[PDB]
Amino acid sequence: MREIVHIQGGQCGNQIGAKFWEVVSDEHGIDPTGTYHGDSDLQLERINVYFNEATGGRYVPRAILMDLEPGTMDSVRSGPYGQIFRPDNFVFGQTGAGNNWAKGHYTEGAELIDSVLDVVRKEAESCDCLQGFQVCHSLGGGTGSGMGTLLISKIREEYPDRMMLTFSVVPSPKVSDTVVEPYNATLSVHQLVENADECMVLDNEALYDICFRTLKLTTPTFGDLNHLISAVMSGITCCLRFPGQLNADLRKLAVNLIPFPRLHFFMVGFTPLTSRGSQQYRALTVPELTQQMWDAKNMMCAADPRHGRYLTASALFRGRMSTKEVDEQMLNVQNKNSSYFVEWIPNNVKSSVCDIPPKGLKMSATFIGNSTAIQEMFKRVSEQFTAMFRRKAFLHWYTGEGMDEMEFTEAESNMNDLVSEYQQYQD
Amino acid sequence: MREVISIHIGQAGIQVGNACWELYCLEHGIQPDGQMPDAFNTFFSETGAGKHVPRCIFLDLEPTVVDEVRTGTYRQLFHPEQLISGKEDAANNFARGHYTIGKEIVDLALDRIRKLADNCTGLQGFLVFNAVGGGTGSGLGSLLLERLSVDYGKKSKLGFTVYPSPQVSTAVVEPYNSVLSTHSLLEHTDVAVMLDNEAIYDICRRSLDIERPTYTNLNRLIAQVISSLTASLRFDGALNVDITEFQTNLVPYPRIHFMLSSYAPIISAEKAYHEQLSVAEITNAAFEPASMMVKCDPRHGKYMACCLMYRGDVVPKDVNASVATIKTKRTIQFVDWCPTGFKCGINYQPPTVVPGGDLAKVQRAVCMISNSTAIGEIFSRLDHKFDLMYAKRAFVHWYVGEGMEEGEFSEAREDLAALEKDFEEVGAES
Amino acid sequence: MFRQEEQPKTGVRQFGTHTTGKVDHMLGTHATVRPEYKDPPPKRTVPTSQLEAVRNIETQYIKARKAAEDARERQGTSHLYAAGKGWG
Ligand SMILES: Nc1nc2c(ncn2[C@@H]2O[C@H](COP(=O)(O)OP(=O)(O)OP(=O)(O)O)[C@@H](O)[C@H]2O)c(=O)[nH]1
Ligand SMILES: Nc1nc2c(ncn2[C@@H]2O[C@H](COP(=O)(O)OP(=O)(O)O)[C@@H](O)[C@H]2O)c(=O)[nH]1
Ligand SMILES: [Mg+2]
Repeated sequence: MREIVHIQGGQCGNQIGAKFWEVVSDEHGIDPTGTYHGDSDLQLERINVYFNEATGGRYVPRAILMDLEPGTMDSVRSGPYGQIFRPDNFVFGQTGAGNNWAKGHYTEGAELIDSVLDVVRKEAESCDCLQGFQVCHSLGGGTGSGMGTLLISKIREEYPDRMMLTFSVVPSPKVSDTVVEPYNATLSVHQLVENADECMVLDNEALYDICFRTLKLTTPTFGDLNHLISAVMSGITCCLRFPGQLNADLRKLAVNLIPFPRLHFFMVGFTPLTSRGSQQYRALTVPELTQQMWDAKNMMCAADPRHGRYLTASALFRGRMSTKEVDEQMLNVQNKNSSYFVEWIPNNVKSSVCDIPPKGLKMSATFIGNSTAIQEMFKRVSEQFTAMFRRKAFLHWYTGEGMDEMEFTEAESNMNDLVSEYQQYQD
Repeated sequence: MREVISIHIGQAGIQVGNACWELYCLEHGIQPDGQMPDAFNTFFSETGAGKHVPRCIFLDLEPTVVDEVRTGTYRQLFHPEQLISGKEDAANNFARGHYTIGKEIVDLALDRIRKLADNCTGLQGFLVFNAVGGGTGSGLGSLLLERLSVDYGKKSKLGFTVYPSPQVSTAVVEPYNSVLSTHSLLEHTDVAVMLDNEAIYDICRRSLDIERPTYTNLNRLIAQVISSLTASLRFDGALNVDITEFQTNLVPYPRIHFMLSSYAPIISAEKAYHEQLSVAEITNAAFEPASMMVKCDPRHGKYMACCLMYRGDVVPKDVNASVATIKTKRTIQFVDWCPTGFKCGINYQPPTVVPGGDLAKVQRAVCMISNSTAIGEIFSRLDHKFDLMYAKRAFVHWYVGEGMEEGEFSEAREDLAALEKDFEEVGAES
Repeated sequence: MFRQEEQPKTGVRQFGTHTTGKVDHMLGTHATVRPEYKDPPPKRTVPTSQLEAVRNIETQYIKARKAAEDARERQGTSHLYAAGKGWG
């Protein structure tokens, strides 16, 4: 009776979410036609969490596809598992945001928010009790960053007691994709610190070295990156969809991992990742999962977790396993290196067990880390933002759409306030 | 729907578009008769059944080049009234293309813009083609861009202009026509891409290793960049970039909107088998100073912001792996306040090679359009070319008698000197 | 019940799953790399059998490469420990 409405914004959210529904619907056994052909009875126990039952045995994803260009909608629809969504939920613009935060939040976003809020309320009122909202987007863009954060602000006004997951990628330090990345990112985090209930932080270049160094994959593309993103998405809501020895809904993770209302920026990773040349040499057992779980290079965020102490951690274990040996790995990881954990929170790591593993994997686990080293990621975007805003470069496309320079001085202050409050808890 | 209208002005505009529309019919399989034996909507409008017509206008005051297209191999491709001829040319005079004879034909020019913009559902940009060294390209172009600015607000215009080379130039009054042309194209054109003849001569001399080529080989090689810049509206890719994304990721300031252009794999047919092309290898070749399309050495200035637009089988880490080595290289130097300086765009078709063209089939391609502070040199040289000739008032009585007053040269001189101060000011380290 | 009209196919020129930009080595397997995407073997040491099978005769190059492999095998041999059998 707990359900999640998925919202996908921009080219990043549509591409990630198309792979996300390829993973979840395969995990519940939904073929691309839309009906059910799995061989397990337990998949139909909790199917209303991500699906709406329709006529003829057809299951439609509870997904809302929103952007400002028609290009990504045709890419999602023409791809495999693209015929399962409602054509009514394909809300899209025509002009295009053009990678601009001002265009997506003020001038070409506003005439589409009333269109997408109409189908937000249609999906929510159709289902029983909203567990929360899950949104996947980017922060360097303008189609999903500016417009998506406008949708979060409207949903937070309409539904203030419901949870909110945001899965966002950030501008990378090593390389870059657009030139106006720090302008869009600093404005987006300014709109995410008050509105998002908990934000999982992703980085496309912490995904690449996972794909290259760990997976030993010679040619990783965006399709390979989104599948590693989508694997973690199924891990967060594993206890909702399937029974477990110690269940943990989305709110149980929130109360454990959020010590203070502004420190909800997390980092995530997926534990059983091996190359195909290292499948047979791997002895899959829970101690082997925890060494990869707590490894810094398995984190999907570019911030190194050894540089800051862990405020709170959590693991979403899946599969048949013994609870005390899960527990004694958690007691060990807080005792072998206790300098990496916060002194004034005893028993930092929260554990949960789901009795049903993912398809083709005997044991899996999903980590959520609220490490204070996340301030290194926000300070380098702020380092890029203070450089560009000082010469007022690329600002006339932002100030021509009705957003004067006062918001930029406000957005930089909250970004600098976000890194100062993480820094003092490292002390 | 995404779609863009092209405008071809002047003798160079007709011949560039002659090679440009030769390519576009090939990449979508459109035969020269106009019948195809989804993606064509950005340049071809579906008329009736089995007929496509280009989204262009061919306007030129000299009737000798429009009727060549009318009697050429693309007689059936173009709408007959879509190509606009004229009675007499401007004949290397800015005043004739702006005051005397330009005002008569410009009414017919905007009228076809009505029918092309009303037929198109969502217009996304304008592609204006001209050479400022001539009368029709500069004079009628400034008049046309004046009326398009008042009638279409906030619509992007892409301007592919051909400035004179410091050494290799054809007409004597090209500095006079170029300086007056700047008074319009700064405050009207949103995105301008500068091209130069001798830089393309140098690209043809070494990279294609063809000894004695002509304008037909330039226009075929210019159209590769024109196709690659708008390849995202045509064909799908990992990182689609629209015409409004170059319009915002490349210009830091409203009056700095001139950019270079380059094309990485420029390899002849005989050299293709010996040469190995890699994403790291062509990206290093794309940033070579000899491969620029305008003769300004980029080492003298700093790159403002670059937009690498890729084609073919390029995986998204290899544009990222290539740009990692590019940023570490010391010869390439950015301005200090622009840490992220790259725009990446990856489409999936390899570039369609034309039959009879010297360019070979390449699996990968890069089109790098970059703003840089070295563009002040191509403006300062024409600045030096013009005051030296205007000092004792030569070739002025031709301009004075054709409606233009003497003071417009003084206003255009002051406006161009303001651009010289702007490129120097934006490149200052603080 | 009402008029059935199919919407026109208007869209960007899509590409198949065979392209390098959209190939997914983890497709329907939940974050495990698929078969037929094996790891690159180190140095890609081709055996002499694949060269002899494409040449018509055992040429001098094949004979020299077989001599090199024979020297490698003679270096590997130990004269005290048989392969899978004990001392002597
Ligand atoms: N790159 C390139 N440039 C050309 C080509 N054809 C003409 N040009 C340019 O055109 C300039 C000569 O003046 P034009 O622009 O042709 O004169 P116009 O546009 O016909 O103006 P009017 O003669 O008054 O009608 C030269 O400096 C060339 O740079 C061409 O095929 N390729
Ligand atoms: N994981 C993932 N990230 C992507 C993909 N496509 C783009 N991105 C990221 O999105 C950022 C650029 O955002 P953009 O494409 O402009 O988003 P938009 O403005 O919402 O359309 C880059 O930093 C990329 O790393 C994808 O298919 N998968
Ligand atoms: Mg002429």
